[PDB]
Amino acid sequence: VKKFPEGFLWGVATASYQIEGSPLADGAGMSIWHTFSHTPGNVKNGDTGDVACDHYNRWKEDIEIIEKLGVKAYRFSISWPRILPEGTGRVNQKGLDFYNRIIDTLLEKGITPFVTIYHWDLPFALQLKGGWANREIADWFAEYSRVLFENFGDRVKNWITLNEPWVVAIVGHLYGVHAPGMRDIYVAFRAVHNLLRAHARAVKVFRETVKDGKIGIVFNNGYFEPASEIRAVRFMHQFNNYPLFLNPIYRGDYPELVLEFAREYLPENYKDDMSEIQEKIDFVGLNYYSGHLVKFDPDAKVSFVERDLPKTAMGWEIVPEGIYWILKKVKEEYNPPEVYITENGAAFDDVVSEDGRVHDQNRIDYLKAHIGQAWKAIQEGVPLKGYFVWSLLDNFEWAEGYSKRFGIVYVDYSTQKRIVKDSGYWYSNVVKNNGLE
Ligand SMILES: OC[C@@H]1[C@@H](O)[C@H](O)[C@@H](O)c2nnnn21
Repeated sequence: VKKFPEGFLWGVATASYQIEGSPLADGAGMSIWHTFSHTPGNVKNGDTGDVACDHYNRWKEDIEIIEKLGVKAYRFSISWPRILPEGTGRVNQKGLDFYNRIIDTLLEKGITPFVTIYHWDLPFALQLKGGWANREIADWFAEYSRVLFENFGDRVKNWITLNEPWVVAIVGHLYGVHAPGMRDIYVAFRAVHNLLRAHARAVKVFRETVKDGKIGIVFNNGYFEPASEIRAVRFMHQFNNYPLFLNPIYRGDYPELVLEFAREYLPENYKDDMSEIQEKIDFVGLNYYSGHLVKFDPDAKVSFVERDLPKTAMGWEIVPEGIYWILKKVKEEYNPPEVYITENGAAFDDVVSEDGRVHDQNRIDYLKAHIGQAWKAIQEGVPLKGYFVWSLLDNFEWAEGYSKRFGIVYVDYSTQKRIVKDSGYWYSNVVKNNGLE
């Protein structure tokens, strides 16, 4: 058997734009994901978050599912433009009311809320003012965070400033694959820097407003292996993984190989901001899904090498040992006081069998192998306090639309019916047992 520590927090995770629908209901302003997905060509099949899982209406049923599964924590995000429709200034009470009901319901049911302040649905109004490219976003984000803290901090005691700032910056502003859909490397590195500044101002406000809670930040991470006999791997870790942000937070500068590649793209006097960026955080959240084989390639000087390994429906190679590696590595590099795995999961081509069930043994195998590796890191002294499955529900998978199903609960979009998958049942047992067997 593999038993986890007493009080270990087993959770599931979602994000507002991916599940809620009703993006313009009750006075909400448009987000950049609304306008991006409504632009032809940006999302597969022309899919948008207009309806999604209809969680905006079905939230109580969904939380009742979390409760019934015995899951102990729910990580969800708040839509900024539901709360401040123009990004700054006016606060929308109906937007606050929506999350107030979710929070109170979770608490009544003994489920711990983990709130992600920003999971990519920037107010459109702020994008018109340059969004993450504008230094003033540190102020806008601080003001938004303060509203959340003032309204919810009496009840929510666990906060995440940003989901995956690497993705927000690079995928949104260099690759142009995510909102706001830009391709400018100078803008992308300014977004990196402002994401750190905004995160730090929000932590600063947190210390002044919620003297009894904890706050951290969440990073995407992959397990990069060299295609042979190495520095391309060092570069990928430093750039794509937690070091891009934790080196500033803990050490007051970007990682060495990031500075090699990208110095010319950062603001000239970026070091001036580093003392403020070191604002103390309470925990680090690591997301982890996939591994990659990496070679130097003269034509970021880096390319991936395809491996004959099992893959998910995303085409992502399944490499469970990567979750152990990333957990050991974060301890070794920055020794954060607490770590959470804030996302782990997989997309597979789920179908409802004639028996009414969704037999996703593939997802069970995936989760089991990763949970086992996380257990290993704990035995070796990593202060892992919780693990969150992405996702509770099949949902809007960004530029892939509804074509990729990550839920432990199946959503039939024609009816909005939820069907707990075999993986959901399996996970509920893991949680009940506080581990594997
Ligand atoms: O792509 C699947 C999921 C997304 O749905 C989440 O929104 C995002 O936080 C993430 N990071 N890595 N994998 N994911």
